[PDB]
Amino acid sequence: EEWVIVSDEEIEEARQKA
Amino acid sequence: MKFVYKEEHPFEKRRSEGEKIRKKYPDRVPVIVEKAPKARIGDLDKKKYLVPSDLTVGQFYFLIRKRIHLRAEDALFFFVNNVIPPTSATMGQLYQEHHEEDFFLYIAYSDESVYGL
Ligand code: NI
Ligand code: NI
Ligand code: NI
Repeated sequence: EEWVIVSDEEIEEARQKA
Repeated sequence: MKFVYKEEHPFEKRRSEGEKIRKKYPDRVPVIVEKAPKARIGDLDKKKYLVPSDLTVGQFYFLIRKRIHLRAEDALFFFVNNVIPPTSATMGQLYQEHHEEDFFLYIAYSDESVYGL
């Protein structure tokens, strides 16, 4: 029921591998 | 395109949750992610994601891939209204064009390049 608020580092990992 | 989430929660309740979550996290877009019907691919533990509006679709591909534990050899396709969104588009752009009336963006994922195959 709760939302996954993707963390700033997992966001940063995604910006690197892209 | 059918989403189990919409079958299991009625519209009014979804809509009132979407209003609260757009207010609580205005900088983020709320995304319901579900496996496409007849897809042969890892299951996704959780459906509900808050993501920065300037995250690209390509970056969202990376985030979902990792949660379903796909090797980059494996393929992953998103669909929004039966259409693969552009990889370079941002989740904010997708949300503005394609949010549904409950204030959620609905994205199906699959291993196949056509929704429902
Ligand atoms: Ni509900
Ligand atoms: Ni469009
Ligand atoms: Ni609207």
